[PDB]
Amino acid sequence: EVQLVESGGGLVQPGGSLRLSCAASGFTFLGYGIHWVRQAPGKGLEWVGWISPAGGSTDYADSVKGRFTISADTSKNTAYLQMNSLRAEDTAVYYCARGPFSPWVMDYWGQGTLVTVSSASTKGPSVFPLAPSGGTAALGCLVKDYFPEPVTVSWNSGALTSGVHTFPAVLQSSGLYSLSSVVTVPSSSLGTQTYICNVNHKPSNTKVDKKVEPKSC
Amino acid sequence: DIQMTQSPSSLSASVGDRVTITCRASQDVSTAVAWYQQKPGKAPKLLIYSASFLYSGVPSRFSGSGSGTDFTLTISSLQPEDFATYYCQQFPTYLPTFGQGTKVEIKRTVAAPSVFIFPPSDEQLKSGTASVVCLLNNFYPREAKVQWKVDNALQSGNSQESVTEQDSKDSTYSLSSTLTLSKADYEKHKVYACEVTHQGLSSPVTKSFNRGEC
Amino acid sequence: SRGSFVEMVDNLRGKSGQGYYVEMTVGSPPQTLNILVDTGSSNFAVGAAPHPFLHRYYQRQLSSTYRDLRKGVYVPYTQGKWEGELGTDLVSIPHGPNVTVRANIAAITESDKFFINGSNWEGILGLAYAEIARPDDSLEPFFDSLVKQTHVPNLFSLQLCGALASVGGSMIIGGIDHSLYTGSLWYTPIRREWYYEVIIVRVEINGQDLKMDCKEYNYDKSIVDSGTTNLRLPKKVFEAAVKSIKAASSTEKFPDGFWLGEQLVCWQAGTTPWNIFPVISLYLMGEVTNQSFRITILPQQYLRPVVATSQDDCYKFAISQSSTGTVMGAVIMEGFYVVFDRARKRIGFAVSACHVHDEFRTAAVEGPFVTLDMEDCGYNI
Repeated sequence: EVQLVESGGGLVQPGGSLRLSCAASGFTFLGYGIHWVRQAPGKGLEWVGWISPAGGSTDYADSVKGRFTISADTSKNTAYLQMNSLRAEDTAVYYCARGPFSPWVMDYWGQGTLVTVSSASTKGPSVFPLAPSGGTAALGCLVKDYFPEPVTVSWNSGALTSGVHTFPAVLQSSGLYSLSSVVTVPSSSLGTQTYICNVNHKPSNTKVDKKVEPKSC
Repeated sequence: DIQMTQSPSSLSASVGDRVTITCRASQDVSTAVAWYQQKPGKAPKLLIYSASFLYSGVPSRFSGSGSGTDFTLTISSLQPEDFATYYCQQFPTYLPTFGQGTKVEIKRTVAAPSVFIFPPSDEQLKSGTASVVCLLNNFYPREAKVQWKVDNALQSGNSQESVTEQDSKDSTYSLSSTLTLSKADYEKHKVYACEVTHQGLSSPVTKSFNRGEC
Repeated sequence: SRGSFVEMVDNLRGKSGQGYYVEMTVGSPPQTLNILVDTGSSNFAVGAAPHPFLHRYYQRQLSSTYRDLRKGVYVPYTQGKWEGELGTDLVSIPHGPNVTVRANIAAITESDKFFINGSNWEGILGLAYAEIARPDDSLEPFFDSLVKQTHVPNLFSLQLCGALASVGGSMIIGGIDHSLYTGSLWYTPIRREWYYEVIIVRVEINGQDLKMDCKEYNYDKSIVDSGTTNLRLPKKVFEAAVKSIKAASSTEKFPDGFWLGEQLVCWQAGTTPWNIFPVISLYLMGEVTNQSFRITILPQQYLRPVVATSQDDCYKFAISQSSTGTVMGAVIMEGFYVVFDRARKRIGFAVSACHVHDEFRTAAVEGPFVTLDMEDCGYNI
């Protein structure tokens, strides 16, 4: 199965250094190249760089030229992205995408890794249960006061995807983010089926599995 | 450094319509062009490469064409799952630059919200704070007014809203509102209402709960 | 020698870059073995003992009709050497002529990069002429034993089809199957009967002439070798071809190892961009004076499939460097229906029933073109 997995994303100080990785799996690493592309929140895409792990053959953009240094480990099927002198303008989701030597297109993109350059600090989220008559009941989880983005939420270890509505993270006046994740389920399944929030806040290394249940009232 | 001006920046069409998105290069880029699709929050997927050649697995209703500077992406029969932002790309000289994007939204018939309301959890209450949450589920259009009421009182400046992107399956919006009070403030009030006003309802729907009851 | 041989149609199997093999029964009782079709040699040899890379082998002591010549043979290669012990034994081709022949057979007792890990063939069938048969000409090649002892017309044609990925084809022994090709067969004279040697008079990329001397293509010779996968070119010619190809393919990002045939290049299955590759044409000396015909192959030919993961299509440059002249390998023969008219000392080519093509270009055998170089494009004698 073709899949890329970025890493290293998190809070970075202005003028700081960060190193992102790109785990390749399920496809013939050698034979393709690896592009690095980024995207600010609400903005478009901007090609960052490229590399040919057989053998670089590295290419950059003027923006990152001299600061970003692309690396590749063919032994580990992994492409790296060394980033230095990080400014605020660098804040964006960093995708790594498989790239056929020609045409120079990216056919499979990873879900990316969010990087945030800020003077602020990192704070983990506070996961609260959103619990409550008809055939369907709504269960959820309030992920409160975390920073920085993003937050990953799945239910029942991913086994449950019907009815799930993870909302875009709202920025609070306190400088911290907060989002909701809800899921409608058969009211009968209450007390016969367990439901858990699979909260994950990588920048904070904070992972939480919060079970949601109707109050004892 | 070649430039890619897409047009328009956004659009809204009905299921079945013929939607066309145009892309203009600031220079003759031959046929070295691509088109991507990107759902909000998810990664971009390749749709068309080399101007008119569909990528493996890309539906037949997606069509590309063009040469030089005028390239166009066409979706003959628009579908709900086609909601996304589309980008064109150039790479003839191996210095890729994308377009500014084009969000394609879906039009459908009126759908009213399913309104839930959640009390503060004992866990948050443990920390001397109380977050009341209202949930509007699967509605269209996106326009919805959510007002908070504490014993018939008009709240303001103490609540936030979050709306989901258009559903890929039925093209409806879900909304989440949050009222944040202290543990003390939340303890001297009894009724917490969440009046909801939507084009889908013939009249404002109010979902409330009497604190310390049940 | 000219009709319909439905019992030989589709009697060839193989894997991309591993050659085509045919099923032959050897010995008494008949040991069934898969033997690679090699027109680039003249010796008939088979593995004689268990190998890690082979499913079966030729058990001499299992054959009551086998006879040892108590003499050995040894064959240096390019590439893949082998050596063994000579002898004779009854040979037959199940999916071919209903005839039996007592031919020479070399039991292979040792080899290097000769056999191929899981290629489903254990032997080799040298169809070339005795002059290049080891140890020397005295050893009668299988096909020579065939025509000398049976009423099989001195002729055999091949239809390699392609498309490790499995492939199929046809080997017509004695005749010309007229459902395996369309149009006509353009014959080029067999310059000499040792290898199936011919004369390439002109080379082109996307129509553009390579602008090299005539006898640069045939130095020290040009052969038609089914036993070789790649299209081998002499140093100079290879150096120029790859240059011209680069210039007309928009391929500036490919690794250099690719052009050396060491590093692969992959796209998502069915997403391979053939149109970004040029077509290669090779003009061969015609039968009548001053005339020549050309064969046109596509990237689908000189880019052969190659761990290799289900969802991906990967290829290696099927054009490599040579030091012993030009070698028109399996990649050149696939899109076509090559005929080895041994009787009339000529090799015909034609668009086969399994011709390779797409919704834009296609393999073609076109003539007649004019060439005032002709027979003076050769280099040695």
